[PDB]
Amino acid sequence: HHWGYGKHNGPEHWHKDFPIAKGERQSPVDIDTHTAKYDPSLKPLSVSYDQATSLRILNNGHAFNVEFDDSQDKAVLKGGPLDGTYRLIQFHFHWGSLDGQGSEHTVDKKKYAAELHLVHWNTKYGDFGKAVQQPDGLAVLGIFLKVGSAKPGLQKVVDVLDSIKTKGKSADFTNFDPRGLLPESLDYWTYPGSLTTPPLLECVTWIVLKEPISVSSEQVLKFRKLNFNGEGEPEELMVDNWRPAQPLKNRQIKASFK
Ligand SMILES: Cn1sc(=O)c2cc(S(N)(=O)=O)ccc21
Ligand SMILES: [Zn+2]
Repeated sequence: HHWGYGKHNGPEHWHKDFPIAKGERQSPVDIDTHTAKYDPSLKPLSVSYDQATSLRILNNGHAFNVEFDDSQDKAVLKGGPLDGTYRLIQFHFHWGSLDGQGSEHTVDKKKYAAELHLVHWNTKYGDFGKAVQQPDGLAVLGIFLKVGSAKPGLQKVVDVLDSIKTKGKSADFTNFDPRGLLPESLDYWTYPGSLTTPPLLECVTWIVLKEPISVSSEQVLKFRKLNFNGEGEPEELMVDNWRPAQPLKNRQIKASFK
């Protein structure tokens, strides 16, 4: 049947319906800190989330997304390795079934408990659907989560999970400020990649931050209580919704720090 993270439809099977799975700029990848090149011509990142407007939280069967109003330049990302402005459309996570796995990208082979992806699309393309047809159409900001102290800004997200337990369920989620999900430092690694789930479009400039955020065990735990399945179907916990690291190939991971 269709893709998932199961034994019979997981990442190793994706290439059959989506041949781009074995492409040249596939994500995620392993970030080798010692092999990454320090680039001083990289400008700092500019995250402007002060006018961010969250509208809804949804369980799409693969993860839960928090969508934002992208009808205007409310929550934008610019600078760094980017040209022009990028609108935040939505954010989601990738987590594991154990605290030692869940992230997609790895640092020196190290996996984190989960990984946050704040998806943005280039405004010079008018809409998201047009941006996913360009090599510089998207910019995803990736943040790692490690278990430790609880992250206050994440709790509002965690409390709403009960109402979007099964595939297809959604719920109003207004007034969520994405700024409480940012680590103190904006140091990052940048490289050209792609979406990590089908259709696996190589339209992404990946911006992975060096500094991870801490989330309590109890917070990550509630993520694992979500279901892949729709209501009325056999229960399949939403765990391990992460894709293995892919071959870097003819690519270079640049760093904005040394
Ligand atoms: C189908 N859509 S819409 C969107 O914003 C998005 C993002 C990613 S990710 N895990 O590579 O960021 C994967 C798929 C996807
Ligand atoms: Zn993702």
